[PDB]
Amino acid sequence: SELDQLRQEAEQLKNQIRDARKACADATLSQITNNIDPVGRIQMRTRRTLRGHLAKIYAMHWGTDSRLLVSASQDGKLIIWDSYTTNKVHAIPLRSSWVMTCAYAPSGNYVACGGLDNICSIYNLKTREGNVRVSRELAGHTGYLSCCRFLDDNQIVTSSGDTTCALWDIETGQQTTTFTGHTGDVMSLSLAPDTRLFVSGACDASAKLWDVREGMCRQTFTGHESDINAICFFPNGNAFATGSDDATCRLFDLRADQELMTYSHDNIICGITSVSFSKSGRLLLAGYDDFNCNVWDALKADRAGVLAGHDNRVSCLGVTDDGMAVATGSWDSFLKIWN
Amino acid sequence: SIAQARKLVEQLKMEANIDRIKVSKAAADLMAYCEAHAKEDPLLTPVPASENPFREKKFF
Amino acid sequence: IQRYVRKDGKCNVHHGNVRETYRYLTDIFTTLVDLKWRFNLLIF
Amino acid sequence: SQPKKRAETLVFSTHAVISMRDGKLCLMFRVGDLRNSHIVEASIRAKLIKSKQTSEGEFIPLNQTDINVGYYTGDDRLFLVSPLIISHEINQQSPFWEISKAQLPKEELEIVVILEGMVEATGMTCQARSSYITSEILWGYRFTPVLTLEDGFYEVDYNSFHETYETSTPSLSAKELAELANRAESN
Amino acid sequence: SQPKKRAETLVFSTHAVISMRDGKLCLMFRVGDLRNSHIVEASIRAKLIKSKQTSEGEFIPLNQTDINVGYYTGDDRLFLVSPLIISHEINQQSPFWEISKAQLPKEELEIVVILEGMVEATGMTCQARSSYITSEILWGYRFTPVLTLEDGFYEVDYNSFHETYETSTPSLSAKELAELANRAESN
Ligand SMILES: [K+]
Ligand code: NA
Ligand code: NA
Repeated sequence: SELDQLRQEAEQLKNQIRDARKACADATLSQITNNIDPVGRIQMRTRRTLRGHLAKIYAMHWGTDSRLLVSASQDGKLIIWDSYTTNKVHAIPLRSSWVMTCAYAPSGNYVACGGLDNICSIYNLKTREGNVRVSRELAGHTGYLSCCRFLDDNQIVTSSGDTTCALWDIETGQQTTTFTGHTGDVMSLSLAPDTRLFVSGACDASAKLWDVREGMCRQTFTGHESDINAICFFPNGNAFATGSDDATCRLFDLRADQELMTYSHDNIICGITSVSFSKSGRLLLAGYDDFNCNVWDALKADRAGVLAGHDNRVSCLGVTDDGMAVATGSWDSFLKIWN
Repeated sequence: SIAQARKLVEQLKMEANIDRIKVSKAAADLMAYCEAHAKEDPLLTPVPASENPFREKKFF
Repeated sequence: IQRYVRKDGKCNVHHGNVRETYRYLTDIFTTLVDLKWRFNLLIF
Repeated sequence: SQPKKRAETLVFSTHAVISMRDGKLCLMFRVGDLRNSHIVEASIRAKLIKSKQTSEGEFIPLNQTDINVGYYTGDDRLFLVSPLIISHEINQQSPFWEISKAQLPKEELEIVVILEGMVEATGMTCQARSSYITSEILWGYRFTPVLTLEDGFYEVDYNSFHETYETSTPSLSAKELAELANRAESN
Repeated sequence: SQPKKRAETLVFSTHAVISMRDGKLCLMFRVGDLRNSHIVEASIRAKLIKSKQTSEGEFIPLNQTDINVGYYTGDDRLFLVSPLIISHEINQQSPFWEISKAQLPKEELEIVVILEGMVEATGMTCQARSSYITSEILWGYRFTPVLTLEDGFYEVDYNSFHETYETSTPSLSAKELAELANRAESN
């Protein structure tokens, strides 16, 4: 008996949430946008090719200054590039090659990385005596570090294959808050621009919204039929896009608490590795396993163009804060800048 | 099972009791934001070389 | 694609940040004969 | 007088080819010497260059593993007058053991080939080098003959030195050929 | 013109390191060549120097036992452009077979490392030497990468040539690792 009440209670609770969403569902984003002029021909060209990494790149991150960026590769290096000159500002050697994520701090003072080592190493880029040495090793997780993003020089969030995310205090090396909830490995997270909340895509085929201050899960978004490897906030912070093994990108609204759109096309069977919005949020840029980055009209739901320059998988994307350029990282060990 | 069911039930209760907005508003809002900042997005508009930093031609 | 060695035999490697450059002067004979002809004939 | 200069009259074939030889799958490249004079104490060695990662985590940039080309029989010591086809038998111990025709182009590797011997006149040792990147390794091909007989002398035709032609050749890795043989002998 | 002078532009790493590589415990030192020109017929050999006493009574002052660094595969014959990490696999036949992290510093030994090849321009053979005494052998360490890619050329960063970093590494002797493996495979 006792187990039935609870199982049945769980099911009815979904319906309310189910119907409540359907109550809000009075129109489709496509129908509303049917008025707008389509985006036109989006054909960009490679303005830079960053050459240096000796093996697959797993993630890269633009700096808030829209010029410098970090990259991480199994060659064992964090390379901090000057996208303008191509000049390598820092080449940081790692203790392990199994790196999965890197993150550039907003202030340009720090940079973080971690992976199958289960540690988030924070690297000081302006050490007392002009060197690049680890300043903290954030230990606590019981699974690979899948992603991480700085809030400020003293705080950073992380996601892990141990089905949790965490809030850390760099100053003390302690884990401030544990965001449990997911029933699968957490592959990606995304920080809201006001950093008051964040979303996280996982291998339970769901994204979750988390209150940074409260340390609680607010909403859970479903729809994807497979793992989520990339998740990304819409520039206004009230909506976000996800990329999945199920060959689709999907837009979700926070306030409406549901999916608005699905971005898919036949001839696209492979997974999505990265997603990113342009400065105004009109373009959705998705990195795919077939070596391409596809550019979508985020409102209209169709392909605006495609970036073909890489010989192996596009594993990471990034649009500058000043909206001027897009970065692509690839398993062919190159990064490229598109305009 | 039991301890995880109660975990779920209690989570769903909290997701149920939240304020929601109609899609039409939510949708037109995104659309609005886009049409508002359309001017600040160089990736819709093939970038004029003067304005582009990554093209080192400039005025030439 | 980048290769390590060219078909003609030359090697695509540069030796950067040689802090102790005096060593090139220590075995001067090797540096001399390793030079381009213009530079031997010049020095000569 | 420096010997590296001799390398100019030592040629390597433009491609390496893979084809079957007396039941063994072999990687072959051809070498030649344009002069009537000799390369004394001639010898051929070959290194496979490709990056790798240890179980423990260590990335090794351009890892050199010696390719066998006669070491245990002294058939790596060449008597090189007319062109020679150097053969690497792709056996259990080969780095091409698990590489099929299918996989080859998707491998990121490079074979460095080194010919070292003494210029006959100056006792000095020369080192001629060349490389075969993954795209220059023709699967299912054979080198075109160059040798013909003339009155009192064997004549070489260097026009044909680099030329190859296609033959019937398995798409399977050397390893998979063994698996067919294991069931064939057990049948 | 004497070749020993070349040794000046041949560097040995400042330390030897011991760490795990694909399940094997290895003693590693790194070697480099500062010039664009080559060391022809390059080869690396290594000798362990420590005194000993026979069962019968004979003391042998500074007994040299060759350390294996590629002899049976010809991987001791180097193609040395960018820096190489020479690896001695510490196996049953190794003189470090019964040496644990604990015992190392209390051993009274010295590894002599010898690089011998021909200066490219003069055919003459050079011999570069160095030594690693027991205190210069870092247990549980890895060499820091030096190679990076640039447009059309691989660039070496000699600032990092001597640099090492620590990794997770057993304190046990290679022999004791085998004993764990014997029970693991038998389990
Ligand atoms: K000899
Ligand atoms: Na000849
Ligand atoms: Na060299």
